[PDB]
Amino acid sequence: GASKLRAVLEKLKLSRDDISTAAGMVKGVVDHLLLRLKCDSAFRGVGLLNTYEHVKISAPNEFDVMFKLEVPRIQLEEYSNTRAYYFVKFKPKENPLSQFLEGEILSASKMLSKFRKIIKEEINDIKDTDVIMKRKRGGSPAVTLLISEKISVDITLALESKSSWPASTQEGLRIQNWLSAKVRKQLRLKPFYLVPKHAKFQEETWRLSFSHIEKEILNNHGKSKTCCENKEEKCCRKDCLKLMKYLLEQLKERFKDKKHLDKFSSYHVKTAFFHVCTQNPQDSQWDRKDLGLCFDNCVTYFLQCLRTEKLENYFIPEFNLFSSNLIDKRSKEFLTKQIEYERNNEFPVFD
Ligand SMILES: Cn1ccc(-c2ccc(Cl)c(CNc3nc4[nH]c(Cc5ccccc5)cc(=O)n4n3)c2)n1
Ligand SMILES: [Zn+2]
Repeated sequence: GASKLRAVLEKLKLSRDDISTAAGMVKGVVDHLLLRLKCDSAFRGVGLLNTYEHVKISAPNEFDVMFKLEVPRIQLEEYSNTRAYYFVKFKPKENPLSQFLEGEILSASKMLSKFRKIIKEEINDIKDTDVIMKRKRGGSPAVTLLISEKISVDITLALESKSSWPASTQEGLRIQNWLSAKVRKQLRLKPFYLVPKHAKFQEETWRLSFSHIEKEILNNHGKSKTCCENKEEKCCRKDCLKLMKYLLEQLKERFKDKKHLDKFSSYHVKTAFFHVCTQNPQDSQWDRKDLGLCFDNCVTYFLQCLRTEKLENYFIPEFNLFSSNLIDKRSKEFLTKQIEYERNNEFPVFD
């Protein structure tokens, strides 16, 4: 019941709070890479996007960092009505990414090749730690590093644009009735990001990225400004999200051997959870004592998304993350049956 859910959260918390040098070993290797990257004229603006960055909770030795780089005077062209994938053009100063142009369009291929080369140069330059660099599965993540053992670090490269968000976001981020119109504008004044990624041959498109929004909302998540600052206003929003990510991660681990769940990842969970926040904007709909009901309502909504094959991207509402062409009926049905079994049995995977 809600009692088991609380126990799971307690153990997830105790794993987080424990003394770990892995952060230190990773920060040591990352600060090395950021400096050597800064010596190359093409990557002088590079910096960490966010100064606990883990894709997984069940694998804590696995880190995820993102190197932002501003590209000002930026021009974008929507690719094939995908609403999310774009060509990156420029606008008479010397563009420091000149070596990376293939026509007017900036090449992700070229730019990642110099990215990896510099990082590959610096990994063999470190004598303190034995760091192994893996090879190009995709491009996002750009580089995977194995520090000592058990420590793996996925470094993604991302352009930054400090201009208005593209017009396909106009109806997105629908937090007005929950966090307010004022906050929605504040957020839309923040930069946006682009990371390399193909749609489905190989065009040179970039996918919009909003990696920096979630932490802004998670750490100020109530309709009330004092939500979760006193005993009278403890809510369970953050606990519901943790549980949903942990449920998905434990199922992916359980069924890692077959491919059924490989198409799902925690941003599907986050998308669905924040849609539930939009549907339920009042802090009183997330009272701590209703953890069991609130979480069950998150599960149920995510399942409805699976069965109906509709999960609208939080930022670009016309982009359906669960459409037929992205995830086949069979995978969604398999995830549906796993989660429904779990719920019918008070989640044995949480143990
Ligand atoms: C990593 N991946 C793989 C595929 C995509 C992707 C596909 C299509 C579009 Cl249309 C986009 C659009 N861009 C985009 N959408 C999100 N959604 C969240 C999750 C979230 C929701 C609500 C509040 C906070 C966070 C995280 C994130 O970083 N993004 N980035 C992203 N991304
Ligand atoms: Zn709260």
